[PDB]
Amino acid sequence: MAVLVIKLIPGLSGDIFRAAVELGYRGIVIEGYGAGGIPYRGSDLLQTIEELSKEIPIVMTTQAMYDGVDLTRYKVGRLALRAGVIPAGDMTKEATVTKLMWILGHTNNVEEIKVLMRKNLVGELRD
Amino acid sequence: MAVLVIKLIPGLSGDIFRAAVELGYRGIVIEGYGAGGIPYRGSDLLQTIEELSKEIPIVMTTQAMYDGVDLTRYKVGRLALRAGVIPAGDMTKEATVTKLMWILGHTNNVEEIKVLMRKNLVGELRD
Amino acid sequence: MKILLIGMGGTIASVKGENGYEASLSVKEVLDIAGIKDCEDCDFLDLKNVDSTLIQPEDWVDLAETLYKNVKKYDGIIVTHGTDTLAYTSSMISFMLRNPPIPIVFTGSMIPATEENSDAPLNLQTAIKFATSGIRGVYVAFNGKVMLGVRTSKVRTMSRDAFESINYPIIAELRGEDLVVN
Amino acid sequence: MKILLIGMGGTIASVKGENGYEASLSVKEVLDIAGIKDCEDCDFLDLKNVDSTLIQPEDWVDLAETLYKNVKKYDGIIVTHGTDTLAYTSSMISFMLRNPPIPIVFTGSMIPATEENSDAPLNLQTAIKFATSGIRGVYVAFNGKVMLGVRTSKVRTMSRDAFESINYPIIAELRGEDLVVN
Repeated sequence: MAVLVIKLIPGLSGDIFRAAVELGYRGIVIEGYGAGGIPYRGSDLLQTIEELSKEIPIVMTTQAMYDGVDLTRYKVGRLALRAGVIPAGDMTKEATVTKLMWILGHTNNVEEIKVLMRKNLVGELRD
Repeated sequence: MAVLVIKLIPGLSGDIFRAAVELGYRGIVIEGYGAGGIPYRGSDLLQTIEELSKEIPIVMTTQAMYDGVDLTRYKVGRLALRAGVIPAGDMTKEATVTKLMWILGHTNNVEEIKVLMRKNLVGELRD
Repeated sequence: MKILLIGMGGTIASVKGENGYEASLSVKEVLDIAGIKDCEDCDFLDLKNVDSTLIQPEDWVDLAETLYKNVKKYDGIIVTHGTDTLAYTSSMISFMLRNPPIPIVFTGSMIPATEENSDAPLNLQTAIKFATSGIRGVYVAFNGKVMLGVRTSKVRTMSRDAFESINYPIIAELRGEDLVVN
Repeated sequence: MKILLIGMGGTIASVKGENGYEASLSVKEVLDIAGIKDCEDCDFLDLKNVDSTLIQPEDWVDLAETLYKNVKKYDGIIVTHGTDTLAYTSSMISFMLRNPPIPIVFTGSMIPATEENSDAPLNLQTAIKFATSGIRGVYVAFNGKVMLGVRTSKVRTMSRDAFESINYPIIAELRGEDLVVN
């Protein structure tokens, strides 16, 4: 179904994520900075994600080209995980988007989607 | 003011761009494919842009890391231009986002913004 | 030795006129104009003739169905495609066709097959050599390299070296008439 | 020979405890723990001590004001910063401070200055050598390279070679004790 991919930039707020969910998007990918994470002060973005991540999968990849994400590496990462963000590991952005799309094609159970996204299906991911 | 950065993916619709404008975003960056452009068939994305690009600047950069955009190179590019899309040339994504933000800080005239975005201000762009 | 070539369009098949029209070659026309005469037993199928920027998810369904009904009938399949969304298609097809019995190779070119300096011949020869390997799966051939299709990204917008394998070794690399895998 | 160092935080200044607390060194503490003793006339200013992921546009205003009131008083300025949004900051400051009279060099490290194998010493020495050049403008030093700040991107998330100059030549590159510009 419908997926939205948003780049994380300084001061990005949660309101567009709410709009996306309201519009009927079934999944959202966030391209974060570095090894990934969400700012915990300075915006309502993290609070918004805590809420939305139980309704649709919120996936985190990186804006950088190489090495992918590791949400255990930093506090901004560990809080993103606490907030229900699904990490994209070392997947390409094309694999991340298409894999989410493919999964959404036959389940909308967020916790089910979570497991699938983290499982190496066809060689796209190191799990 | 508030800028939104959205990655172009297959089948992306215009509805989230409308929502962004309605939410009060003053600028939008689209990361397109290759040398840049908007699909002219298969979605309402192009029609939506024709409308919105006169209200806020719509900037097009690329999802690729190197070589930047050239909207004159292909039909999808030339129609994006016809639709009022502002090209980001060979700027980095960081320069593109921040430059737009900086400009928006002292004008909201779309045609004025258009000129500024296309002018090499400080070495970020080949104009 | 039996290969199917499937056309989706792209720059590789592009033909421009002075009238301002834009036309497209079929897959067979692409191979012939690219000058590949060594393609012994090759069939051709034209699925689309579009700029890849136009690709939507419904096209992946069509392509996967088409692939599914041919994987048993051929030793290898090559799909020619525009570079813009090539890595998207190769990624989605990888999830859709889990474990193909044969190599399925996506390729294209930055310069139309009709131009004298085209990268089309190199890309097609590379894809053909790899479709004859025994190595099953979904792959992308470009600029003399074969990359796992679900680990490929477009990285450059104005270069022959347009694609890379991201966080994963390149599967094979051309050196003469030889694909080397280390 | 007169240099100002401004701290914003980041991994370079990071200090972790077993209690689970995360603390931060001031700029002077960073230089000292990195072992730079050759910094003759250097002042220090701690503007922030944050993970750069937290950076918001209001921080750029603060930093620019701070820079504006120091550009005349120093021959060079170095800003230490987390790698996550380093290229954002260096880009925005480039638009905010059009034509600085001096070099303004952003840097940081992937490994905290407190670790034995840190990239902090190399990055700081590189930034210092360049802040002593006569070359005015906003730049990023990382992994022995100096790059135009408004042409820099983070490209790798788990490597010392984290940044590149995009579509633009690298300004200078370290070779021994020498910055080479060609």
